[PDB]
Amino acid sequence: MNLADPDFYKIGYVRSFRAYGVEFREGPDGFGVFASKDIEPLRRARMIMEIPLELMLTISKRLPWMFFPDIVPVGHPIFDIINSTDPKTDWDLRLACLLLLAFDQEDNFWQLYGDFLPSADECTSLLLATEEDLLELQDESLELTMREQQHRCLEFWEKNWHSAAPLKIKRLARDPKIFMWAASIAQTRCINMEMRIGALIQDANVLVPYADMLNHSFQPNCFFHWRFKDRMLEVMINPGSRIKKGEEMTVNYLSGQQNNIFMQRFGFSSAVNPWDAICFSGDSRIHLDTFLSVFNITGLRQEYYYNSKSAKEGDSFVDGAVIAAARTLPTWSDRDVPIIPSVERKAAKELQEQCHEILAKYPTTAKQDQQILDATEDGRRTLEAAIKYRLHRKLFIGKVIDALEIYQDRILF
Amino acid sequence: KSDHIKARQEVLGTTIIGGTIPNPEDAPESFRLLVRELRSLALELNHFLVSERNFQINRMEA
Amino acid sequence: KDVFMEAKLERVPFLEEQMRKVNEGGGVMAGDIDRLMKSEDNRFAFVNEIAAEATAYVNNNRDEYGHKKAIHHVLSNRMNDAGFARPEAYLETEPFSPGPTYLKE
Amino acid sequence: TSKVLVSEDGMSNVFLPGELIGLFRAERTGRALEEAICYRATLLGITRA
Amino acid sequence: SAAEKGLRLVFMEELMSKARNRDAIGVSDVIYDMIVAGLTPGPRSYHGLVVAHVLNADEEGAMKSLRRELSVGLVPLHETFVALVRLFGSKGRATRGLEILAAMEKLNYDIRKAWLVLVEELVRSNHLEDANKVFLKGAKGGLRATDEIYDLMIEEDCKSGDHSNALTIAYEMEAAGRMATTFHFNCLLSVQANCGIPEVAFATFENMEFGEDYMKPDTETYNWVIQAYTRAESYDRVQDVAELLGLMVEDHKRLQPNMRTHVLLVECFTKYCVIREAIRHFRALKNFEGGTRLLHSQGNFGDPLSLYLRALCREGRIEEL
Amino acid sequence: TGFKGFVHH
Repeated sequence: MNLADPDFYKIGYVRSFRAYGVEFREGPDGFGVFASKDIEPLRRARMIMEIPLELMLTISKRLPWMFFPDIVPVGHPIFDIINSTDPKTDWDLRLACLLLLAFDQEDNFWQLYGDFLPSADECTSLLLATEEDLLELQDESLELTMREQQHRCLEFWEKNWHSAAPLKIKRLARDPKIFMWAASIAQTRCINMEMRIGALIQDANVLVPYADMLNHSFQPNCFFHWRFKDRMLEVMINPGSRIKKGEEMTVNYLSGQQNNIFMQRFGFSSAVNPWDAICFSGDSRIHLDTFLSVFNITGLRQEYYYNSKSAKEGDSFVDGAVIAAARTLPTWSDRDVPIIPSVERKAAKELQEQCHEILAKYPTTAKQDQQILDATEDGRRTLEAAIKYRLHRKLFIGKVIDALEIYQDRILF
Repeated sequence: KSDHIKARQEVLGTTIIGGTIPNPEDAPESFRLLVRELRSLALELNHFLVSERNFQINRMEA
Repeated sequence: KDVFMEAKLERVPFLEEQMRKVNEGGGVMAGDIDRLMKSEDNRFAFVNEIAAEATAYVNNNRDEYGHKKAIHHVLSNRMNDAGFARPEAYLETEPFSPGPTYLKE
Repeated sequence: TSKVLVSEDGMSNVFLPGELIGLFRAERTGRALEEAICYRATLLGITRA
Repeated sequence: SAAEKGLRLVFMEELMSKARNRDAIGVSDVIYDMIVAGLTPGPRSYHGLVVAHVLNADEEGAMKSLRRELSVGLVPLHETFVALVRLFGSKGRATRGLEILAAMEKLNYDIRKAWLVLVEELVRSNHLEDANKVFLKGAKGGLRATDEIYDLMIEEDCKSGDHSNALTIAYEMEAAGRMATTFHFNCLLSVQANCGIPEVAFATFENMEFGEDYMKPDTETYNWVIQAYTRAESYDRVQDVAELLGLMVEDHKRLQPNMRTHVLLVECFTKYCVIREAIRHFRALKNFEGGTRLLHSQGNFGDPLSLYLRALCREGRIEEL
Repeated sequence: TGFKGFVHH
């Protein structure tokens, strides 16, 4: 939890970047943004991490491509590479080209900011993994997609770096493993936002230094805002949220979409995954207004709440898995005002026991079991991460089973 | 700070004591005089306040 | 690597006298108003919102305003939720005054 | 310059001739109606406009 | 231990069966079975008796069925309050629903789901005045509503002629993020067209013509504004109809005319003597399966079909007659 | 400022 080097805050601070109540750390992980002092509840929002527009890349999201911190010179033979790129499919390629360009042009800010970025030995994205490391993954659809995605970038490396390669275009990627680093960085640290520059409201994929260091947690407390006048990106502390003296401040990456097959693709792996579950089928149906009633979970699928003012600390068994498996399952409701039939032969027991049969303790392949967890071997920064994904999927399934059997046990108080 | 007969007194009152100054409703006496000598020439001048929620005419008295 | 790290960061001294003349000239309020309006799209809506909030302030706690200038109160309240100490209602004092009135130039 | 003047022999029933309807007023209805619209032009002065 | 809970589920399975047949004292005796052997009925068991009376449409029987819940001290279930508010809204209880709403305001329970079902149920019966009062009171504060409710009340209020209630909901809807689309404007224009004053619907139309992408005018929208202008009580109104047709003509790759557009244009162009302009349009109507029955409508509105037949004769056009 | 007017919910 040691703070970052003094050079980290500077170089960007000299270019009008102001951070008020935060201090980035240095300990081995994503650098991380942890606060200092206490803020106490507020009314609307507290602004933080004043980041100007000049320290960005912000390629446009639709034709034509424009870069408001102009990096590509007029007539430079790298706009032809971007303009020949397929739109709406691979936004991480032209972004990777922009990132590579912002490493050998001048004393650009990204020429210095590159050091703080994770290197090839670092990083967790699967685009930098190997064949047998991708095989070490209890998934075949994800394996197929990632094997294809490791291609489609080899292909878009020999089409523009093939033995002709003007020295401007060359010397940016002399081999197809640093281009993979740029592609992985673009995939991991791109954010799509709306940018009102002047009279122009546009949607763009942007790269933000000093803001990607904000780690992820599905229970977030940070907004991203774009000040229209002075062209500055700002993080905002949520209204009515107390902040401690060094705890994590997080901004969510994906919301309303998850399944742990796209979040994992975008880096690391899911931990609580409040929007993922495994299709059950196999049985008729379970009741709806009892799974959220035993744990006092609020309905309205788009917004699920736990109501911490529940009881005399009834349990410590609520997680993202509970809030996810509380809405992705049969959940018969019928007229929604039934007698709540306590027919444990049909409305309970065997049916979820059938789910216990459906989730027959990892019956699909069971390539490994309890032995895998905590093998105590860290290496390559991408191995032990696919193992981590396997661990977390197994943990999610196990905790879903545990929550289901707690629910089926406690239907009578 | 002009024509209102009934509003100068009330701003004086709410300014001696203190309150939130309320926006006026009736037109100043200049408009009343205007409608008065446009009546002397056998001409009308009627205000209306057709409501956006009921379409009910709310003709002001002048 | 870039040798301008401290040449552009050396602290300018003698700034203490160019910290005060801002404070009695109304410079702090003027430089706070624009920072509050730096994100607003339509300034008239911002002004109307400020006026309505000040009207509510006058209504709820009537028997305090007349000196505090509730518009200054709401401006200070909005500026005080993101750091920016901004003493209450931007009230000015007379620390050295064994007399009733300054000459004011 | 935003208003046309309905020239003579443009009676129809919507625009009496001599009227001074707007430019859009005339060009939108001419694309729909089929009578003798028959306006010409007015560069109205700063007083007459 | 296991036997105690093993015996508990024995009565539990048949306890709700006493609500299956809608029994009043049969469920009580089941509770009396465990009250004798010392088995505190878990609030779910306590709630099952409340369901028994509410399925019989027992107004005060269900209240007594719940009156003992606070006397014992057991906190009622979330489903417990949900069940009662459905009945009170279904029967038309105005203030009774709010009485429960105070309970979750003290029991650390959100009223959003209860107020949503209470509002929706009140519209499922013909308690339109009650529906607006409950929704407005709850949504005046911080209470986000599902988009389905917004569509229901805006259409329903405009169906019975409640523009004052509909407009307030639409204003309230836009406060909570949701942006009004052409569907909501179309509902409002239904009653603003039938208000006598033409320039109350045009102001709505100009809010859509120069609006955003989603709130662009539809083919139904032009019908309402055309209708609102052709039946004005005073002043010339034929030129403003010419504008609306011209704007509709120019924006044509997205808007296509329908039966009512030709019907209203036939009526409007015949009241004032633009007969030529009518005969043309009549033709279009000709190829619609509704015929002139809709153009005639009833005998009201001046009987436009009588106008077309009469006005054709008195002018000279007889072959088309 | 007389364009629309304030509402405040």
